[PDB]
Amino acid sequence: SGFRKMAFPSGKVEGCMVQVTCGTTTLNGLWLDDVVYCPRHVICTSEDMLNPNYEDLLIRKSNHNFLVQAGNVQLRVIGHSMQNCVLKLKVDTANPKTPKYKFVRIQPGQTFSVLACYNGSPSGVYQCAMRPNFTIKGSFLNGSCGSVGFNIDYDCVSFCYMHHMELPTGVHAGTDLEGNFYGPFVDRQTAQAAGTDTTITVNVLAWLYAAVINGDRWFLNRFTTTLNDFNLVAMKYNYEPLTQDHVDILGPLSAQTGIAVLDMCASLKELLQNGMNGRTILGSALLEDEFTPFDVVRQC
Amino acid sequence: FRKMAFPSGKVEGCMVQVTCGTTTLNGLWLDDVVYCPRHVICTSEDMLNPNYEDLLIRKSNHNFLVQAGNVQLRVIGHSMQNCVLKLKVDTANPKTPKYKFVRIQPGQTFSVLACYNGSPSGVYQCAMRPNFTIKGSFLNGSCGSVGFNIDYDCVSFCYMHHMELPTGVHAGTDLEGNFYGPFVDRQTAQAAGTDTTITVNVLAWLYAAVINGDRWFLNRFTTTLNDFNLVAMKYNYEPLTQDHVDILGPLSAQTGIAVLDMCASLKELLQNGMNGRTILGSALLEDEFTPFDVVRQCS
Repeated sequence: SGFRKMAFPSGKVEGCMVQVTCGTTTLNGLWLDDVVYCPRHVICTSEDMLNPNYEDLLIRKSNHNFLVQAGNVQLRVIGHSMQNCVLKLKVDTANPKTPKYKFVRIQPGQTFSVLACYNGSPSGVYQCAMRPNFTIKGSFLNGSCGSVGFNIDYDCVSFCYMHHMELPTGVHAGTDLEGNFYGPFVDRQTAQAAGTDTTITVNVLAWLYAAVINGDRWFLNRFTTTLNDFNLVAMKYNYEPLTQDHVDILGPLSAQTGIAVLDMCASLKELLQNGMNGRTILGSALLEDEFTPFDVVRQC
Repeated sequence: FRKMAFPSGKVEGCMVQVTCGTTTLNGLWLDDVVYCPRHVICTSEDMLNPNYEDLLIRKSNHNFLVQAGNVQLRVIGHSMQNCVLKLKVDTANPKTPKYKFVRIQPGQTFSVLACYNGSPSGVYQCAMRPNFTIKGSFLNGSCGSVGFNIDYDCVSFCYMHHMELPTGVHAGTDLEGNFYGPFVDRQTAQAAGTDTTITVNVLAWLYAAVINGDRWFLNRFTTTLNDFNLVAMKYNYEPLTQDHVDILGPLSAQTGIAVLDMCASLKELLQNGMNGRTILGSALLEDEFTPFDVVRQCS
């Protein structure tokens, strides 16, 4: 058995992490080609954070107010711009370790690796999924702001997330690399409410299909259900509703197996009403919702 | 709370592919030596009952193909240290980091860079099980994958994957070829013993829940080591020692909760259960966070 959670190797991202210091505020930055991307609230003090006028604060700053440091080599800022909620610091030196890279914006349910960094120095890497309430549940102590999330496909690094804020319940919020926030959040110390976190239904079904492929089949039933009936029961257990698009994505797994999607949906309904009863599925005593269909399909 | 693995950059540059005949696996390139499992010289027929000493005197330096990406390294020498083959190559690895070879003990944690044909594919944090096995995602082609820890600039290599057991678990050696556990490198029926739960690691995780504010399991009672070790053994939990109490001492001062006071909470959670509740999000008690892991990820 076994579906352990693997994070992506982080070497290509480690050589892109820098330290940015504006005043007495220090966070992490992303050094690609000749630009350093960092959260724009690096220019704010704790008092400016409640009601920040970002345009008033930046007009008053000069290139020399920004200290960018890659290890011990200091970089020279020759220009600055603000794209949405990120600051773009143009430097005199290009990053020699720049990898092949893209910027992508992800949707809830999608997975990625996070390189947690403190003061320009990498400390750990973990795999996570964007929650349906646009939050991430990781370990981000004060100083991780600027840490990024990424996926590696054939030597191309796809940067999809940058950490900005810690929400009061312990969860985290951030933007894509273009500075657009994921969810309704803002970079102010206001009271912001994360919505209800729900279970990613399409991800549980893909993992249950992987269980059948690897032998575990004790949860299967002889029944089937319609989508409208399944969605009505799943709402009661805080499960995301299933759309026709989710059914079509699970198609390949329903062909390798003989179980139709609406048949797996009937089995999941029975698991929710009964429990696991001391038993385990692929080594897990809990239903896993952080494995996307794409990943299961590729690893059959 | 999340199980974070070490950054893998310093090890990614040392991964190579070793091919002898039809067998292709992963090797570790440090200075001018390539380390890899010695069963790379064995055919499927030889694996039944192998005489490695004889199978190697026949092999020559031209029977080994070592590839670092697109460059091909030239083997100019070979040797065996226990269950690891050491291939001397012509070029030194310019990405050799500050490194050391250490042997760890059951219950200790480390990160594994799972590789396939010399290509790094994934990284994960795991703990050496008390039965000397590791639960992991290795699949096939991952033989020679390495486990490591990072102390400042020094990478400590502590494990190399050799075999997969039919329980879905994996077995291996240290970098000096000394196996962890009663396994041998032959295709035979091999069985892992009763896996027990690492008690010192659960107590460290309970200290982290209190640091994080989850303090419901806390009780006014205290127990003694022998009193708890009875319930521990009955519930398949590793006996606790005085040294275990001394290592948790730091976390006992950041919290105010003493080890035997906290042991009375664990005893209640084993017999009574969570009475329908959650600690740090789980219904189960985690045992793959050492006391040192908790101190570094929190304090």
